[PDB]
Amino acid sequence: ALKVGFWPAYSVSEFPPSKINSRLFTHLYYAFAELNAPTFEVRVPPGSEKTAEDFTPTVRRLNPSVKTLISIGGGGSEVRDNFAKLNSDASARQRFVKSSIALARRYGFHGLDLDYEYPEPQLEMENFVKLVSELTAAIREEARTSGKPRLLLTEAVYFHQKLFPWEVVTEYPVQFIAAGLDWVNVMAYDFHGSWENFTGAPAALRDPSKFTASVGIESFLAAGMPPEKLVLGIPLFGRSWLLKNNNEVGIGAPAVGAGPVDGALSFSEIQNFIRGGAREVFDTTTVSAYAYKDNVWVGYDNQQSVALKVQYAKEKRLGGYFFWSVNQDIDAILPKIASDTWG
Ligand SMILES: CC(=O)N[C@H]1[C@H](O[C@H]2[C@@H](O)[C@@H](NC(C)=O)[C@H](O[C@H]3[C@H](O)[C@H]4N=C(N(C)C)O[C@H]4[C@@H]3CO)O[C@@H]2CO)O[C@H](CO)[C@@H](O)[C@H]1O
Repeated sequence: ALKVGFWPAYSVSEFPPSKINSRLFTHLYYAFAELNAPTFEVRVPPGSEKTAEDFTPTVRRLNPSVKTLISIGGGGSEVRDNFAKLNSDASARQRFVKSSIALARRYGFHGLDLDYEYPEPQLEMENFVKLVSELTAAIREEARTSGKPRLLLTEAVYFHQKLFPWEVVTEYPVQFIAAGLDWVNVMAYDFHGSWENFTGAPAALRDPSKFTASVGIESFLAAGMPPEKLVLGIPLFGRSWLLKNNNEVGIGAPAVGAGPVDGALSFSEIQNFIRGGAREVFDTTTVSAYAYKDNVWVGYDNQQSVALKVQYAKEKRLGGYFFWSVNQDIDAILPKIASDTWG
């Protein structure tokens, strides 16, 4: 059972790695190493070398069995642009592969992760295939020469197997992925947010809508992905809106922009929101929660919806679950219920 957490280096001042409850995880990811175009000598952001080095020893002090991976990239457009430039250039791909493996060993990580959002259109999938095939081979070669177990290799994927389900330009090659990677982290959230002028469940497990975690998972399984290669993503943040009218507070209510903070609110801040007078509602239709006060509305996962999602993952025979990102639940409320549920 994979119990995965992502720790983002940006959060180091307020949430250093020592604050992670690593007893609740099997694998903890450092986010992110940078691609470092144009050389593509992959590296942690200069100035964070000590934080990167200390990450794994620190988290293992509370749970020595926990393993770590370093994630390369991130969800931004600059990262996507850099992957697209990288993957078209065979020499650059070689530099990336060599440097990424050396990076993981340098800092004591047990694996590598690619966060490329997303390998589309078709040309970009084709070139990403070249990168990942070369990386898989180099990982196996390094295990042979070094004598150590091979580095784990994972990647972030869109919630759905098709890019995109409403207009298919390419799709994740599941047999390829299952052969070359240990698992994929399915980003089964961010379906709805302040970019829409109505409230919704940002990470709905299901809906009687096609943008749901279950529909996405179904698509990977239908394509032939071994269930154990799928790790279900669960957010530790909510998406927030400003309401058009304070007496329209349910799902589908009209909205007029992003709520705090610029449309995203950590679970810990949502707990504060509720303690400060917001009303929490569990929505059984979507398997999600929302909370509102005056003109602010936030959709998120709570103790009930997380337990239901984790049991869903168990019933669908998935490899496990992941949380993005662990700094957003400072008391580790949701990681605790998730771990208890799978156990
Ligand atoms: C470089 C930069 O923009 N730094 C920002 C920093 O950006 C963060 C946040 O915007 C994250 N958002 C939330 C709601 O947590 C964002 O998370 C993305 C991530 O990139 C993707 N990768 C995954 N994986 C599971 C691998 O999930 C997604 C998530 C969720 O959509 O990540 C970016 C950096 O990539 O934000 C901080 C604080 O706002 C800011 O100070 C600055 O450092």
